[PDB]
Amino acid sequence: TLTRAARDRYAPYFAYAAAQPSDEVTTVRGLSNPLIKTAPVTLPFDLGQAVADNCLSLSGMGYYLGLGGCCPTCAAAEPRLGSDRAALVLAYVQQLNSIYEYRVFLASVAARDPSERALEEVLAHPELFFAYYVLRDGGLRDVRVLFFEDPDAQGALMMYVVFPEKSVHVHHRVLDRLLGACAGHRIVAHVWQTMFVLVVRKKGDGRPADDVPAVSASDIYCKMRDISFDGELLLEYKRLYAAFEDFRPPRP
Amino acid sequence: TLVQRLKLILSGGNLRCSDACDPERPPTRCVFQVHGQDGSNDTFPLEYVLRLMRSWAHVPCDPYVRVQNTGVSVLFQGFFFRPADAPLAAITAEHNNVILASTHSTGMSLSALDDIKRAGGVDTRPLRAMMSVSCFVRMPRVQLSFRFMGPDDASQTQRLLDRAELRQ
Ligand SMILES: [Cl-]
Ligand SMILES: [Cl-]
Ligand SMILES: [Cl-]
Ligand SMILES: [Zn+2]
Repeated sequence: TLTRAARDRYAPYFAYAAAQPSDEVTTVRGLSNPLIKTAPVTLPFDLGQAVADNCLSLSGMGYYLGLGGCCPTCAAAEPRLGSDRAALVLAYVQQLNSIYEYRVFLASVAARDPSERALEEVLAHPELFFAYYVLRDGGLRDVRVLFFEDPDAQGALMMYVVFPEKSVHVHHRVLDRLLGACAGHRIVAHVWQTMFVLVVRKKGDGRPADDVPAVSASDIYCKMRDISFDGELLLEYKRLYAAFEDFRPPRP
Repeated sequence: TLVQRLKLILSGGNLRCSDACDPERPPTRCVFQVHGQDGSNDTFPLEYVLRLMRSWAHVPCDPYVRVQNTGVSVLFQGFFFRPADAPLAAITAEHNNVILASTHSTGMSLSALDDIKRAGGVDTRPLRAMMSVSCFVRMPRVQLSFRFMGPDDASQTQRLLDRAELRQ
């Protein structure tokens, strides 16, 4: 062979490993240190490219996909996180009593179109609410939401998820829960006018909404009639809708 | 013996190997199958297995492993030679994430692994950086990440290498 071949360098170790099982086990198990713990990505970034233990980072330092196990922020958020998808469904159906906890979610539609038909159109796609709930429960409390119609799809609804701060971190647990819950949708990271936003839009075959029990629309409206919104949140939503009006996400 | 070695290697994890091939004429057929069911998180010492297979043979060969999404589980198939039918993973050292849909496959040959290794600037000294596969089975999808892993204590590794050298 022209060049000492593979295993030529690796030959003694492998003979020794054939001789010594325990040392082989120790060696193979010892390879637990990842050489690359974070890697830069570019927007628009599809979050579907991230595996279960990947976390996401967005800031003036750039955008990075990182290993959650080697993440200090993830480590910090780690103790309070435990998943209840059936519970997600339960929260969606029984949201009527618990509207209070999800006020901003409704405020958005209430800001754009107070009509019953609009709220109905929003309730047509539960996975959006699944997204908002997972994000909120994941420590991303001050997230704001926007609703637009899908131009590249027929009768489909798009949801923008706008973050408040100039630095955003999505935990790997939260990310995994998010991708798991919104199986019917695709989520892409973007930046628009210095604002980090997650774009959630419906994808492919089948309508997921058929596989979740219907919910009362007029009753939620009736309940909403009593509710007192912040009023500053609603105007905030007005300017947010105004700002993202010319925002045009790319083709699927 | 190879199956025994492989089970010994995978004893750390929960992956399951399916149960007498010969070195001078190595088989073109599949030589081992490893299975991981839904919801499982496990790592596969890919490069180690490849290098082991190449050590096993006494003739020049290009060891290859295929990863498939059966549609209920993840399957690993072992070959001493890469089949014409066999796919390859479009990855780099920095961006190594692959998502498998149902019935879809990916693969890694040892040679192209060496190419990725050299392109990445990865350390080629033995057992200093070994490509492994982080595998999260999440039906309908199989999540893969081909990450280079380093030893916990390098010193210990060298000592071991030294001993191994003394044996010959
Ligand atoms: Cl998009
Ligand atoms: Cl964009
Ligand atoms: Cl890439
Ligand atoms: Zn993190």
